[PDB]
Amino acid sequence: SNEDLPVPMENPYKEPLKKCILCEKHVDYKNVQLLSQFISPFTGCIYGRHITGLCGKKQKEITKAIKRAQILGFMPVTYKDPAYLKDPKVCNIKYRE
Amino acid sequence: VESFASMLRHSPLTQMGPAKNKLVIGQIFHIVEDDLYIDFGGKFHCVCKRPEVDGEKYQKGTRVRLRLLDLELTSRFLGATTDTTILEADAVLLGLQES
Amino acid sequence: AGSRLETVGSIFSRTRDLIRAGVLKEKPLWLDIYNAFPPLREPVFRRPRLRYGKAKAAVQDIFYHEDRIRAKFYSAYGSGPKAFDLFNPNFKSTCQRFVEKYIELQRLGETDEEKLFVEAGKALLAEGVTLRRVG
Amino acid sequence: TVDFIKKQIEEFNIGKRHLANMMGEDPETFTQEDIDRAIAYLFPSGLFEKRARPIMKHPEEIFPKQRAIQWGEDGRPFHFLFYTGKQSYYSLMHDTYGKLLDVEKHHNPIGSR
Amino acid sequence: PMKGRFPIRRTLQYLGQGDVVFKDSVKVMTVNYNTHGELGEGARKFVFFNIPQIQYK
Amino acid sequence: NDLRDRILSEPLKHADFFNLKELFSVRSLFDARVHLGHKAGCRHRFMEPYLFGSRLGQDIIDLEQTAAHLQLALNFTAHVAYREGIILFVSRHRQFAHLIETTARDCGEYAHTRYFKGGLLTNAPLLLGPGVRLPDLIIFLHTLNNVFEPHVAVRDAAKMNIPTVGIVDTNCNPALITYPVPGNDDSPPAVRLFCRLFQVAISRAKEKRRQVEALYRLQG
Amino acid sequence: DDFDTRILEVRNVFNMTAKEGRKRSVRVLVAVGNGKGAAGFAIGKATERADAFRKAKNRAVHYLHYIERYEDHTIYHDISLKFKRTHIKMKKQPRGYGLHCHRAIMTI
RNA sequence: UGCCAGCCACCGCGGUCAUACGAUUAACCCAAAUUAAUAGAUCCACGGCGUAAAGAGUGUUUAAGAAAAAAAAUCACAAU
Ligand SMILES: [Mg+2]
Ligand SMILES: [Mg+2]
Ligand SMILES: [Mg+2]
Ligand SMILES: [Mg+2]
Ligand SMILES: [Mg+2]
Ligand SMILES: [Mg+2]
Ligand SMILES: [Mg+2]
Ligand SMILES: [Mg+2]
Ligand SMILES: [Mg+2]
Ligand SMILES: [Mg+2]
Ligand SMILES: [Mg+2]
Ligand SMILES: [Mg+2]
Ligand SMILES: [Mg+2]
Ligand SMILES: [Mg+2]
Ligand SMILES: [Zn+2]
Repeated sequence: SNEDLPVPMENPYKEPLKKCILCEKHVDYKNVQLLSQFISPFTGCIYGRHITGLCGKKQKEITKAIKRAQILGFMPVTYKDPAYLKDPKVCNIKYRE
Repeated sequence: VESFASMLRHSPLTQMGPAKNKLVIGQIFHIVEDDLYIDFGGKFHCVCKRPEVDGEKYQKGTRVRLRLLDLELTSRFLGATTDTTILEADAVLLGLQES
Repeated sequence: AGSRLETVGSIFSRTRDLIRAGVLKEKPLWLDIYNAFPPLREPVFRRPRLRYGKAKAAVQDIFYHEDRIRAKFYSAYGSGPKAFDLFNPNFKSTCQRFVEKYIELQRLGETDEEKLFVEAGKALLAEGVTLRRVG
Repeated sequence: TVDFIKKQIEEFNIGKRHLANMMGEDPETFTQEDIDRAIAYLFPSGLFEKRARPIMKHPEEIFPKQRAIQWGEDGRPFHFLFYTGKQSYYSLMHDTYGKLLDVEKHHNPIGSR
Repeated sequence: PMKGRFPIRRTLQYLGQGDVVFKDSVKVMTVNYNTHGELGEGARKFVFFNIPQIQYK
Repeated sequence: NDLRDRILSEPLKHADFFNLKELFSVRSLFDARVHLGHKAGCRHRFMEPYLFGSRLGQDIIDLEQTAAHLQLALNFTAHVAYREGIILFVSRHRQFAHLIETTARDCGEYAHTRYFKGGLLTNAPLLLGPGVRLPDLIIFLHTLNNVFEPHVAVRDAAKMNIPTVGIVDTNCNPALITYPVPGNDDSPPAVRLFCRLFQVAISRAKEKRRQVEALYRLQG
Repeated sequence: DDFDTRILEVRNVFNMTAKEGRKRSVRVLVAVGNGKGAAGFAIGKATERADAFRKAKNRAVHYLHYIERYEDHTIYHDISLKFKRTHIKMKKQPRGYGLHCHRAIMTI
C-alpha cells in the first residue's frame, strides 16, 4: 500500500543508439565516388573499421562492393581515382603532419 | 513521518535525472595552486583548474558554476572483477557563481 | 589463549564456547553487552563468490512516471535555465515545475501528449520561466 | 629503570664529593672540566678509542633516554595515538598539520638547516 | 550406492519392504504407461518405485 | 562487590539507557548524504540486501536499514564506553584523517589513522610493549585501505575477538564486521556526521558513568 | 595444566640454499586439548627439532575449536566430509564402543 | 671383517671407527613348537577420463534405451 515506492518501468532516459555513417543508406558497386571515399588515396588500400568507423554489416558491404567495382573495372585498384581526391573526406587518418 | 522512499522520490539528485550536460552549482572547499576541489554536493567532489579570467577571484569558500559531465569516474579494465573508481566526478568550469 | 580462526564462526560463537569449555577464565566486556543487544546477523565469515551463468542481482532499478515525463522535458528544453543545487533540500527545478503542471493537466483529463506537453509549457510561460526550445 | 637513575644520580654526587676531597678542591665550583682532569690523572689509560677510556659522568649523559610508562595502572594508555606504534612521530605530525590548518583559516641562507 | 537418482531403491531393504504378494493365478502383468501428460503422473511413479518392489517378491 | 555488579548490570535492562534515539533521523542521514553508494559496477556482492536500488547506475542504500543498524551500533559503542574500555577509530582515508583524530582525541578515545603495521593487534606485546591492553572495540569510518582491499584491522580484530563497528559502503565487504552501518563513507558531510555521532555516544556514556558513580558514593 | 599435547607428524623437510646446498628444517604438526571438548592444532618449524616441538605447542593453543559432544562422548550425527583429496567418514556409536579410528584421529 | 666375505619381505647395509655381515654379551617374542618357502582367504572401480592411464578424426541410423513447459532463425555472408 506504499504509493511512493518505485515503478518497474523501462528506462525513459535511454540514449538513442549511434549510427554508422551509412546506417540504412544503400551501398551500390555503381557509385565509385562513395567507394573511393573509403580507400587509401596512395595505396588503393581499403581502410579498416577502426578508420572508417562503420557497422559490421556496412563495412562488409563496402568491402564486397569495392572488390566488385575493381573486377568489373568501374574503379581502379592501386590508386584513388584523381577525380575523387578533392571530394569530402570521411575517414580519421592523418598522413601528413 | 516521512518514508525514506518519499525522501528519495522528491530529492534534487533524483529530479536531475541523467548526469550528462547538467548545469550545477558547487562550492570550493579546498585549494592547491592551480587546482580547485569542488563539492557540488553529489557524492564525490570533482576537480578543476583555475581559469585565466580573474584568477584570484576563486578561493576556498567561493561558490561556482559547473557543467556536470559524469557523476563519477569509473570503468572496468582487462581482467578485472570490479570496475575501478577514481573517487571523483567529471565536471567543467563555466563561471563563478554568477549572481 | 583463545581462538584466532577467522573463518570458523562469529566472535560470539567462539568466545561463548571457549568460555563454555572453561578455557577462557575471564568473561570479556563486549561479550555481556552483546548478549544484551545482539546485532541483526551474526558476524560470520563468507567467501565472496563470483556469480556465473544466469545469476543476476536482486537490485531493483529506480524509476518514477515523473521520469517518463522528465525524459521529454530534457528532450525539448534541456537542463533548466535556473541550474541546480544539491545543497538545498527543497530545491525545485524547471523540470520539477513542468512535472507538476503536467500532473495537474493529467488530472484535467487530457489524454493527448501534444495538448498536455504544450499547455504545461504555457503554464510555465505564464510563470515567467524561459523555455529555450531546442530541437 | 628509573630507580637506577635515582640511585645513580645519588651515588654520583656522593662520589663527586669523594672526588673533590681527595683531589683537594672546593666541592662547589668543581666542574665536568675538572672531573675529566681528575680521572685522567688518576686512571691514565693510553687508549685510542676515547669512549673506552675511564668515565665518571652524570648518568643522563651515560645512559640513553627511556620511553616513559605509556599506560595507567588500569591498562589504559595515556596518549590517543598510542596504537599507531609511533605516537611520538604522529603527534608531531598531528600538531604540524593542525598548525597548517589554522594558518589556512587565519590567512583567509643564514647558515640555518 | 552412489549412482542412480533415487539410489535408495537399489537397496535390499527397499526391496524386502515393498508389500504386494500376488495370488497363485497371476502369471503375466502388463504395465502400459504414458510419458507425456499430467494425468499420467501417478502411473510413472509406480513404474519407477513400486515395479521393482513388486517383482522382487 | 555487590554494588559494583549493580552498577554494571543496571544499564542493560533499559534499551534506551543513553537516550540516543534523538541523535539522528532518517531525514538527518538523508541530508548527510548517507543514502548514496558507488556505481553499480563497483558494488560488492554482499551489499545486495542492504541496498535500496539503482538510480541511473548509482546505487542507493536503504536509510531505514541505516537507522536500524546505526542505532544498534551507537548503543553498542556507548555501552562499551560506559564500561570504561578502549575504543579505537580507524580509517585510511586521507581527506578525513584530521577529523577522525580530532574527533577521537576529544572523546578520550584513540584513533589509528596511518599506515597500519602488520602484526599490530595479532602480535601486540612485541610491537607495542612487554604487556599491554588491546582495544575493547574497534570502529571503522572506512572499511578499506587506499589500495581498495579490506583493511587488515578487520581480519585482525575479528581474529582477536574484538567487536567491530564500521561503515560499509556499496563496494565494501560487511561480513567480518560485528556491527555494520551501511552508508556513504566518501562524502564529507557523511564522515563528519558519523564522527560527531560516535563522539557524542561516547561522551554521554562517560557522563552517565560519572553520575552513577556519584550516586553510588552518596548511597554509601 | 589441563591441556595435553600430542605430536601428530614429525617430518624432515629440506630446502635449497645458494650458500649451504641443502638446508634441513624440521616441521611438526601438533594437537592440544583438555578432554572437555575444546582442542586445536598447529604446525611449527625450526632448524633444531626441540625448538619446533616448542613452537607448535605454543602456536596451537592459539587456535582452539569447541567440539560439541552428544552426552559427552560421541559426535551428534554421522559426518561424511570430503576435504581436498581426503574423505573422512565417521559414524556415531553407542557407549561400549571405544574409538575405532585412524591412529591420528584416535589421538585427536 | 673393510663395497671383500656376506645379508634384506620393502627401503636398504658392507669403501677402517658396521646396533643391518660372522661371532659373542644383554634383551624381545613366540613357544612343543619356530622360521622359510609355495598356495589360498583378503585385495581393484557405484572411482575416474584438461595437464596424470583414459572422450574415438567426423556425422547419421540400426539394436538398445532417456523423456513436465520452451525448444526454424536466418547469415553480417569465407560451407560445399
Ligand atoms: Mg678388492
Ligand atoms: Mg669394528
Ligand atoms: Mg633387520
Ligand atoms: Mg648380526
Ligand atoms: Mg604345532
Ligand atoms: Mg574397496
Ligand atoms: Mg578436472
Ligand atoms: Mg593423457
Ligand atoms: Mg597399461
Ligand atoms: Mg573431440
Ligand atoms: Mg564415431
Ligand atoms: Mg588416431
Ligand atoms: Mg525405438
Ligand atoms: Mg529431460
Ligand atoms: Zn549501421
